[PDB]
Amino acid sequence: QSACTLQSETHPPLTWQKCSSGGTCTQQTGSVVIDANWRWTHATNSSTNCYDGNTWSSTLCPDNETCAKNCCLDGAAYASTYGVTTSGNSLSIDFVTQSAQKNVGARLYLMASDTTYQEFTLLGNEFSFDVDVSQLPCGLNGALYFVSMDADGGVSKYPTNTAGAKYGTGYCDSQCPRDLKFINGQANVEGWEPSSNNANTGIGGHGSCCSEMDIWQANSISEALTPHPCTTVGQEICEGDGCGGTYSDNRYGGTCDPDGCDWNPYRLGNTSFYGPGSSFTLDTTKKLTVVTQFETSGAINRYYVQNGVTFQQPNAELGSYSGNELNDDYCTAEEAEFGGSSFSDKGGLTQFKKATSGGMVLVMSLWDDYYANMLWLDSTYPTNETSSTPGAVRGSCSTSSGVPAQVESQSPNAKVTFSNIKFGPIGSTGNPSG
Amino acid sequence: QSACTLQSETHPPLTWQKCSSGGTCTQQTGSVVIDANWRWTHATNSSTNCYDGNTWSSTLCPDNETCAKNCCLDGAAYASTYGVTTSGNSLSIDFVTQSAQKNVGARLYLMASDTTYQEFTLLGNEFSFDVDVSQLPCGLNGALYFVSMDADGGVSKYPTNTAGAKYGTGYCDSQCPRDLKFINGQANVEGWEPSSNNANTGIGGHGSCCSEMDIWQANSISEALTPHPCTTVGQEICEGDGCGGTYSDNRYGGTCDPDGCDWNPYRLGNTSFYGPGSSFTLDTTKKLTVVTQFETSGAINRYYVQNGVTFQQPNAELGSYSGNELNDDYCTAEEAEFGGSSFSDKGGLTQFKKATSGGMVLVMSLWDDYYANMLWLDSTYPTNETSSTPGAVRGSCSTSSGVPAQVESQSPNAKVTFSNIKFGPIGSTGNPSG
Ligand SMILES: O[C@@H]1[C@@H](O)[C@H](O[C@@H]2CO[C@@H](O[C@@H]3CO[C@@H](O[C@@H]4CO[C@@H](O)[C@H](O)[C@H]4O)[C@H](O)[C@H]3O)[C@H](O)[C@H]2O)OC[C@H]1O
Ligand SMILES: O[C@@H]1[C@@H](O)[C@H](O[C@@H]2CO[C@@H](O[C@@H]3CO[C@@H](O[C@@H]4CO[C@@H](O)[C@H](O)[C@H]4O)[C@H](O)[C@H]3O)[C@H](O)[C@H]2O)OC[C@H]1O
Ligand SMILES: O=C[C@H](O)[C@@H](O)[C@@H](CO)O[C@@H]1OC[C@@H](O)[C@H](O)[C@H]1O
Ligand SMILES: O=C[C@H](O)[C@@H](O)[C@@H](CO)O[C@@H]1OC[C@@H](O)[C@H](O)[C@H]1O
Ligand SMILES: *[C@@H]1O[C@H](CO)[C@@H](O)[C@H](O)[C@H]1NC(C)=O
Ligand SMILES: *[C@@H]1O[C@H](CO)[C@@H](O)[C@H](O)[C@H]1NC(C)=O
Ligand SMILES: [Co+2]
Repeated sequence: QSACTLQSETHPPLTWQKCSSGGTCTQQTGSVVIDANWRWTHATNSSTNCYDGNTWSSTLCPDNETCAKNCCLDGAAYASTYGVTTSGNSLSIDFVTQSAQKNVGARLYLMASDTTYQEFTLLGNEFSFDVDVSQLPCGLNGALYFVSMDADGGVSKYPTNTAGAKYGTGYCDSQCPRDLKFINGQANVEGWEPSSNNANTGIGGHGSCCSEMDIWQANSISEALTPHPCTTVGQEICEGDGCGGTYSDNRYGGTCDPDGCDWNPYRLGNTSFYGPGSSFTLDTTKKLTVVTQFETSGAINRYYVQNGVTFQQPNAELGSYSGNELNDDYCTAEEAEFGGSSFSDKGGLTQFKKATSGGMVLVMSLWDDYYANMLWLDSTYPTNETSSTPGAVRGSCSTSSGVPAQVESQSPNAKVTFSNIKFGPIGSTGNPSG
Repeated sequence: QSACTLQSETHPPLTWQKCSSGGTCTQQTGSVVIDANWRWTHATNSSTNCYDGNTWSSTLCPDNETCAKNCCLDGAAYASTYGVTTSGNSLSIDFVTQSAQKNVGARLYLMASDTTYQEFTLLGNEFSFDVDVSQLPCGLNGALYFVSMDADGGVSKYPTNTAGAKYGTGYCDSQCPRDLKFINGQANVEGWEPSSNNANTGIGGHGSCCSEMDIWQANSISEALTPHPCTTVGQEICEGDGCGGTYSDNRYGGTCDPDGCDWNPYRLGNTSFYGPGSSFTLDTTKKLTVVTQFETSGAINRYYVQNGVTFQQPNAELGSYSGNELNDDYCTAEEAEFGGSSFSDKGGLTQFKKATSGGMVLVMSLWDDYYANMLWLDSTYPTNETSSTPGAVRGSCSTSSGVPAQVESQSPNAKVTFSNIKFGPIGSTGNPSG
């Protein structure tokens, strides 16, 4: 797609700290951009929609190539349309925003310039942020994560994409998502099937795969840390059910691991660690700091800070594994005890290290789940299982929770706030901000 | 040996903090005891010495058994004889103390009661302490380390030792030291050879081996972190040159690894990290905090704090290894690049994990080196090598430094102060003291 300018595009600024082994941190100035899927897509020459509700214009978009030629992405009114605001080092995303139309959530990328994404090399480094999850009930996910996207959003590879990172193009993740409207500078109208339960979305014939580091998928009830390897590290198109992932009839046929090696303290047995109020180690009614360390071995370490008190990731015992580090032994024990082979089939932490050794783009999002109602994060899943099935229970939310239309109606003012991002060598991010 | 009471034995008190995963720390009250080798050893029935200068009474001690029957260890005047003092959570050790006689340094163990050593299970935990090394020049070593000693100092196994932990019996380490005067409830007079350069010491026919975790061997110039595995984890007697270690003609014949997998940031190439004054990352003219984390994988992580600024162990590149974690890959790369097979021959970090999974006793000492002048810690070693030999240079001290008689004459008021010991689960020791 190209870019149009019937609505101006001004990325909300966001600062963050880059820290050094020598003990100082210095402020960096970036901004955030909303993903292309949230945007108005219209004809280059008029205000006629190329995509409307959950279907495409059959005349503007008779095939993927003609559609991309005929159509552009336009600018975003971040606060009034999307409920996205920033102030200094803080970003807030509202759940439901009512303007001329209803908008649900947002997916945002950190920019290095008006036209390029910021790339972070995670290996050997740590990433710290503060989060307020107090306004996130069952069924919602405020997510902070990394994906192996191109810095230009795909422009250099696919010259029919001239919109680029400035318009939030080029997304990929470990689900090989097929709900994207443009992939590789072409539309995704071929094979499009409108969602049966979502007025605004559908599933197309192609998907967009890449490595995904889920630092944070969470609400006030549950939180998870999950690496997802793929056999191709960076962004790559896939076709139909060969994509695998959430959007395909077959979840596992493809190049990415859509399950990951997840660490959810509640799932692992510590049901007292994270939740609302003072009965929990970390009280989710209050802001908390989350620090994630990517050691050169490929293992991942985690600690939290709240009210100046530090907590390592809680210890877990699973099969022969005992510890608090997300390493080969954990991931192997997890597959053995909870089931599955997707993570190992895709090369596990060894393959994942290829992603963290390269650049990844920072994503911050707020979403509800039209496929599984977020039950995999905060409930019992699948819902017929009980607590006697190892790993079935992931949080205390009812298996009836998270119906999108219900949570959108009952909790439209839900929100997440991410702030005080700091990044640098392991051991450096707790030093004074600059 | 038995215990006598011509001089009273009052262990200087020392407090330390035990911290919990839940974020609180509580004060523990212990004390310190001086190692038996520093004590007066005399006949049970009189004040006649069993050991004097560097030789034994040939009448009281004609063989190891008769000697142990005839002889006792007596009490220690900690400050006036040994220059050992405590105050709250702080312990100081002076280098040379002049009383009726000259004393050099001390080796001390943390006690749980008047009659038992405190045992620490390191695996899954971290150990934090503060240290002032400002008064330690080239050739000296203020050491804080752990060894796999019995809690009773050997009494239960060797009933002819009735003195016990109260009199600092039962030492062992990864050198299988043969300078000990009593081992396994018998003297070490059989095969005794007085040191050619030390008026107070010698080498006997038996030695005392066990696993050794050198958290801290250091002065104002250099510091090293070193695990030493043994094929028998706990205390075990050895015979003659079969002992191996520093005290034997053959260094490597035995059950322990006397070299270890050492991590010295200077040796690894960062000559700016640790030293006196503001040209160094850590300024050794000032107190610093040293934190050492024993992850369940068997790897060891390290960070430092000075003036509220945190520094991870600096990154090192050695062969194919890159990182700041002391792990299997580091130790293997170290042997490949610097030479040697002792660490791996004895089972490496896997074998070492058997020590940290069990109890170990905390040792704090101050010493000069009558065998190699501490050159292995702070100089170029061996001394014919140059900086073109990988790993030869370990600090900036001259290869002429550390002659014991010289440093004892020039720097008798050298001292080390260890303080604010805190111990608990990984991630817990930076929380408020109780
Ligand atoms: O001037 C008017 C334009 O502003 C208006 O633009 C519309 C803005 O909203 C667009 O709908 C978005 C589409 O994305 C939805 O989010 C989905 C959530 O799940 C994700 O998996 C999925 O990928 C996302 O697509 C979002 O909730 C919703 O608001 C709409 O399509 C635009 O047309 O158009 C009319 C102009 O007059
Ligand atoms: O009442 C008098 C007693 O106090 C006096 O006791 C003497 C106290 O000093 C003893 O000499 C010690 C022996 O250990 C030396 O340290 C060595 C350092 O290197 C280590 O490897 C080695 O293992 C240690 O042994 C220490 O510097 C030195 O002071 C002496 O043997 C006692 O006799 O005895 C006379 C009474 O009248
Ligand atoms: O691991 C989770 C999964 O691979 C990703 O698809 C997930 C990460 O949070 O991404 C969200 O997918 C749904 C979409 O609505 C939202 O914008 C994404 O952040
Ligand atoms: O790793 C070093 C070696 O294995 C140990 O012998 C060393 C640890 O610092 O121990 C010292 O050995 C010499 C003695 O004079 C001193 O008391 C010990 O702490
Ligand atoms: C030494 O280590 C410190 C702390 O990691 C680092 O800041 C410094 O750049 C390093 N210097 C060299 C020369 O490697
Ligand atoms: C949960 O984790 C916290 C922090 O490590 C710990 O203090 C607490 O004892 C754990 N509780 C349970 C039930 O495992
Ligand atoms: Co590790």
